[PDB]
Amino acid sequence: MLKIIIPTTMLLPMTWMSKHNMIWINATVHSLLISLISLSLLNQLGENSLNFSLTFFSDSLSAPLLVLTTWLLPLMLMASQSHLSKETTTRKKLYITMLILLQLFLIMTFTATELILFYILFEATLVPTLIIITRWGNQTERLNAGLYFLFYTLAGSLPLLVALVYIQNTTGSLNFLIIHYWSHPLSNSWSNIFMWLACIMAFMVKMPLYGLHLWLPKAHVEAPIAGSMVLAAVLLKLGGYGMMRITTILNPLTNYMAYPFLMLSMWGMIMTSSICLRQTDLKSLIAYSSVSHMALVIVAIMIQTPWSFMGATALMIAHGLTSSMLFCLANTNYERVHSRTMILARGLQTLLPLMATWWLVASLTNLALPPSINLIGELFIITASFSWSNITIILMGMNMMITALYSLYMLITTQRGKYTHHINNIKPSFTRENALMALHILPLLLLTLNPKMILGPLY
Amino acid sequence: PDSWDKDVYPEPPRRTPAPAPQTSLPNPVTYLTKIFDLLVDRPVTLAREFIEQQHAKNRYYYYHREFRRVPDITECEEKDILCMFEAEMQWRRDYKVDQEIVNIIQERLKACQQREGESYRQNCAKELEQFTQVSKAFQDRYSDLGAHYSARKCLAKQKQRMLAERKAAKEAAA
Amino acid sequence: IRLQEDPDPEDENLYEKNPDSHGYDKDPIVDLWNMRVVFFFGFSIVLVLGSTFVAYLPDYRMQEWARREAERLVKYREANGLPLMESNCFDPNKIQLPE
Amino acid sequence: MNPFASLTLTTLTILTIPIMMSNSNIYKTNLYPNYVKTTVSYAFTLSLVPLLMFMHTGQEMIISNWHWMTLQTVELSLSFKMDYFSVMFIPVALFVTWSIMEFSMWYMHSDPFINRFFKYLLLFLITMMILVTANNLFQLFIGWEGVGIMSFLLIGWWHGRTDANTAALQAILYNRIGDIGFVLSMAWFLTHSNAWDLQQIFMLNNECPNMPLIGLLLAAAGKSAQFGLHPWLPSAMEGPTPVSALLHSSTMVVAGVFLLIRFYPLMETNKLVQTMTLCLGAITTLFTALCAITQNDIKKIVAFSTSSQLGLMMVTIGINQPHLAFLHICMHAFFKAMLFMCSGSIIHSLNDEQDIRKMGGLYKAMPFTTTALIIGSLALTGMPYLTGFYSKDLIIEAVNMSYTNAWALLMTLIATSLTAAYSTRIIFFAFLGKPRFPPLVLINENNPLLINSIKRLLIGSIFAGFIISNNIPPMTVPNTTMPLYMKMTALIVTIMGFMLALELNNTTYYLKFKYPSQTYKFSNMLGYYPSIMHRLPTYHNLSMSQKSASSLLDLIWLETILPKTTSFIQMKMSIMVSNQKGLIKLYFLSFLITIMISMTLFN
Amino acid sequence: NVLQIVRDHWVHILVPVGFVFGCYLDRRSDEKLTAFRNKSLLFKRELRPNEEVTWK
Ligand SMILES: CCCCCCCCCCCCCCCCCC(=O)OC[C@H](COP(=O)([O-])OCC(O)COP(=O)([O-])OC[C@@H](COC(=O)CCCCCCCCCCCCCCCCC)OC(=O)CCCCCCCCCCCCCCCCC)OC(=O)CCCCCCCCCCCCCCCCC
Ligand SMILES: CCCCCCCC/C=C/CCCCCCCC(=O)OC[C@H](COP(=O)(O)OCCN)OC(=O)CCCCCCC/C=C/CCCCCCCC
Repeated sequence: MLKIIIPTTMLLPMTWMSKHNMIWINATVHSLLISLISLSLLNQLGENSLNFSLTFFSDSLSAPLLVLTTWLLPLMLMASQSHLSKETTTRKKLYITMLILLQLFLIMTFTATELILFYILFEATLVPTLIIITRWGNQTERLNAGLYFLFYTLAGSLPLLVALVYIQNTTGSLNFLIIHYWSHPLSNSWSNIFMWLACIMAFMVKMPLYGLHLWLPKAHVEAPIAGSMVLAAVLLKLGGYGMMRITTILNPLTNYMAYPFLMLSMWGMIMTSSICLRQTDLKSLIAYSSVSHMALVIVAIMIQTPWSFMGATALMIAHGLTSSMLFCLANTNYERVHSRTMILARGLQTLLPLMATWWLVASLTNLALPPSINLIGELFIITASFSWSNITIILMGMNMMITALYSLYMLITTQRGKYTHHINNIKPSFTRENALMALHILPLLLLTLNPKMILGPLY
Repeated sequence: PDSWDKDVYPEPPRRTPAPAPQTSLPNPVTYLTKIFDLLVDRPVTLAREFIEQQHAKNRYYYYHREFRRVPDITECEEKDILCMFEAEMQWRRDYKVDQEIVNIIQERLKACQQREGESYRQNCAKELEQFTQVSKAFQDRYSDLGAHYSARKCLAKQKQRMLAERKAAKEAAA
Repeated sequence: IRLQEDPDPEDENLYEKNPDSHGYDKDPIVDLWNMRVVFFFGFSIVLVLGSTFVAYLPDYRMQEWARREAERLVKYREANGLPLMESNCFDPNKIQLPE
Repeated sequence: MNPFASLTLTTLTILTIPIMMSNSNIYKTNLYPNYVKTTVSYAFTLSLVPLLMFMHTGQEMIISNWHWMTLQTVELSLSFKMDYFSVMFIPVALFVTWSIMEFSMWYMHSDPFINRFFKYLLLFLITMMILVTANNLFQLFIGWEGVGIMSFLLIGWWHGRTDANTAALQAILYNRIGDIGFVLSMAWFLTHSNAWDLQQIFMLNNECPNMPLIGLLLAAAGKSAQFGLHPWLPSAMEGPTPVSALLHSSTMVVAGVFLLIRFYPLMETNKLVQTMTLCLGAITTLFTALCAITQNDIKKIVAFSTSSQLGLMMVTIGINQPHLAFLHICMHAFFKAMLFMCSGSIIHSLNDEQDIRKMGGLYKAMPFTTTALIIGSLALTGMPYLTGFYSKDLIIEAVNMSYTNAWALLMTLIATSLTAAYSTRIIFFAFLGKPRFPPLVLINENNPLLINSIKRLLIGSIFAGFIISNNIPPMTVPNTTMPLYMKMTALIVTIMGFMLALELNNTTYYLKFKYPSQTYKFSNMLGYYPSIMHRLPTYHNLSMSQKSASSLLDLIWLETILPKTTSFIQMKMSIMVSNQKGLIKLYFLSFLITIMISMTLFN
Repeated sequence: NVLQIVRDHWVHILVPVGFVFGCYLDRRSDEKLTAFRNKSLLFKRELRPNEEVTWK
């Protein structure tokens, strides 16, 4: 993994030693090169993982997430260079440094082989994100959003640290391979219930679970565009990856302890879709759609079948790409009219045609439209939930109907109708914005073409 | 065709009736088939002849990897990590092979249904029974292990099944 | 007023100075080369080359190997009258049940 | 190799070809619509060839060309089913689409985005072909949702029209309920059969159960606009007339009927689901014809006629006659497409007027559209030897001669009478009498494109039924023996509807005025279903979306419980701890208390 | 001139040399885990006449 880790730690001095007008060019070029290099991790084995060394390993679950992170960095660079034109050179370099540090921490998190190193890295990811939000947010509410995000994550994760050190003391190791091979059943006791609770609650807060999700609209709406892109695409996937990793040692207690979380996930999926139906803010609508999709992922992980894990992985990758694209589109609209209200700008199809096309494709991917990997993951999760019980189909159908409703509501509100008469500063779409949308959308279709790369180790 | 094994993928002998026309009207199907053979089949055949001639000049071979058998989780001692690793890898490979066996049987079933057409309920009874037996065995082997399945869990399931069978036999003999 | 504060500046349009602007940089040459490097590297290199690399990634998952092994096992078992799928994963003789 | 598979896949691929040319100078020029129409005609002939291959020896095949992915023991591959249904419906759909595209070349000449319009029509055709030829449930669902989204895009063709946007979203909503049913069926089939392909589904489901068959029925009702999910089809007239003619009425609303046809072995194995299908079809056809007989918008009348014919198809499926339903699908496609084209010609010639109260005099004003619409209405009502005779008459005979629901049979007969009634209404109010349109007469139907497209769909409305019925192999036992009065029942009820509707329409000329009846108000306002069911449930869902989930729970109580209460407690404790006057006497008294407590209570 | 180009574009080798150094360190880490090389029951075999190790 060092062949990918070291180039990021070299992106840092390159950023700090490049000229004032070349930082964006150099960062974008070398981020794309690092993504291409990280594309070689997809060649996985059918029996076991890729164990590079004692510290890092790669799997069919880690590889797509690493490729997604490395691909997401240059898009964030493009959006940031869009909205940071008047910044000073030092502060531009500091923002790029925060993005580079976040990518490095995410890579090491996804490839960490021990649970304690994984904990350290996935908690280290908070500092760059908090700095980015509370420093380069546009509105006043960025401070409150950062406080909510930080304290939700930490109040979730500290019992996880205590549980991890306790598990190391009890079993002798936190190495994932050892704990998978030497796993023993978890007896029904209060102590085991609370250990299960500590681990699962940490990752549920990271997911987020319904009832533990207010920090998500707070942070996603108030973060800058790059922060919004990284928060939805990758940082929400740390919880799912962790749950798919820790649940090895949590059996058979997961059969009985998963009921409240499954009920919360399903009902809150319905409730957050309904909330999306009545959102006066576009960023909030995108954030709540993210909440619903991650609730579906939680359902998959909790039912915990080989068909559910593949759907969970595919849905995580698809949601990352789609949510990043939606945030980018909404940010272009915001950079036009300097307001996040959905009904402020209308007729954007007659004012900007190709952006209307990008909106249409993004909305069609947001709802499960076959044969997109979004639909692949959602359908696998729905089939696994059907095998689990036969009213989950009722809940999933309701959620799909509401998802289509609010996605097309957003599309029709923003793009169709007649333009606002007094808004006369909507310049034609930039080549940079069009390229950002194309780079968001084409890999999703190629993944649709080749779907076994994002179905996880259970494939 | 020698591409696949006729025993692994059986095909009933093909019985095609001879044409027995009763009218002097020409056959548009025959005329269009002649046109198709003249215009498409001959050009594609010539192109494939050239391509195969190019392939024959650079003949090279690839091989099927052979894995020797290794001791399984039953023979492995407790917390003997190396033996457990080898046994788990072997169990995973066998699981994949069994999945592909079930796939082969299902392909047989689908092909026979399509082939027999309107008489499939009777003529495909042989392929339905093989599928029933294969699926029963595969389900008994790997039915409800979970997302974190392993050779240890499958062995525990087999032990539980053996205990149930022993108890049933004892109760029957009692 | 309560402070000596700057007025809120007017929004800056990149197309006013440079009609053929790609939206990357104020400087025309820098903006053009930013567009060129982004398009070339991203689209051509990453998309095309990574897509064909992933398409032609070697069969390290042993899907075709498993299919050939299954073909051999089915042939052998149906030739000798043995069941196609064995009843047990392990050997009951090697398994020792409690009394 | 057999040319069958090659020619079928070639038809599909050459259909997909012009979409690749949508990024070219030809797409930037004015020759793109003619290019697409020519491609569709060539595809029609190339699909006619395998139809000849089937009608000779009954050749049927499945083609699994490309393997997609293997979910352990389940293999998903790109497979096509080229059987009787596919090889018969493909040429009919291609012929209809060719005629519609020529009619649109004439009709949509003033549209700035005629090239995009033709691209969307071709994309819908491709998705419908995918749906028809799909061999497994996943590919069938691909075609399902593809035609759904293409319908959504084409209904909202004029993006500035709020009514068009509402109609498109309404169609999406009802089709999403249908998709709930579809996904239920897919999940059940995979879980209980380890397959998504028709071969293994048919093999393993010897007695198919209520849950999968009701899922299929719900999907079919949603896609075919049966009662309960019907209103989106008449509302789908917001799109341009070519869209209404090709997509909805002829080829896309028959998607649910086709889905039920494709699982006819399972439908045979079940009986309760067959009864449910029969009752749903009967109520649908009766209610939609009853609503049709009193509409003043010609497109609305034709849409309700299409809904009634779909209900008749569902009735045919419910009596275990799957092949008659397919025959009626073909015949109805022909004559309903021609009827929609005639109504569109009338609308264009009268300056975008769609009101029969403003039409009139067109019998002699527009000769060729008049004769075409008369022939289509005679075929629609089952003229004893036209294209609609070879399907509707057999359907009625099968309904009368079977062990059916008595109410379903009665409603089917009344629906046939009302079909005659609304056809008479259209003819009487659009062609007979004196003009009622504005004085500036711009009537001109002398365009070769329009004339030739209507001609091609007119030869089918007369002869295609005879050819198709005499060339397909016998797939059902005929009802040879029956009473003479039951044999003539369809004709008798058709003539009675003709006569009663003609008399009622003739009474309009009297200088007599009377306020409308309650039955008239119920029929004209669509049974009040769209009003109540589009205002009450929508209001309640949108009100709960904000009052309860958004404000009460998300913004109030989820904030009050976890984060706000903890912050309040921490602030109170912080104030309590830090609120000290800094007096050494006070905190040294505290020291004394602490020392005493440590000495006594700790041992 | 040429000096200014090198003075400005010398940062474009940092990421490539970091990739090279990462590959080298990956090789170094791999060479420390050679305690079961040609010793697994599955892949144990006899060495060819002109080779010292099975893998590196
Ligand atoms: C909860 C109930 C659930 C019921 C479920 C079952 C429903 C079954 C429905 C059956 C069909 C009903 C058709 C009429 C309803 C629509 C009337 C309407 O609005 O027309 C205006 C509309 C004209 O629109 P417009 O140009 O705006 O004119 C404005 C109006 O003039 C403005 O003037 P208006 O507003 O005065 O016009 C309406 C007025 C004038 O329309 C008529 O009189 C239509 C009469 C149609 C024929 C009925 C007698 C058929 C006799 C057949 C005898 C032979 C049988 C065969 C055997 C022969 C050998 C023995 O109609 C009435 O007053 C009642 C008509 C009958 C209603 C039936 C449903 C009853 C609902 C509950 C009771 C309500 C009673 C009080 C009414 C409300 C409060 C005041 O009429 C038409 O376009 C023609 C209508 C269709 C005529 C032919 C119908 C043939 C099929 C039905 C008869 C059965 C034939 C055999 C079938 C096969 C048997 C085996
Ligand atoms: C299985 C779960 C789903 C079950 C049904 C749930 C119903 C929930 C209703 C959806 C909530 C609506 C949220 C927002 C939707 C879009 C906004 C909206 O209200 O659009 C209104 C729009 C415009 O009305 P117009 O008539 O065109 O008037 C226009 C005049 N210029 O109308 C609509 O599209 C709303 C239609 C919703 C129908 C609700 C009831 C549907 C009937 C379901 C029960 C029947 C089941 C069928 C049984 C099948 C038998 C096998």
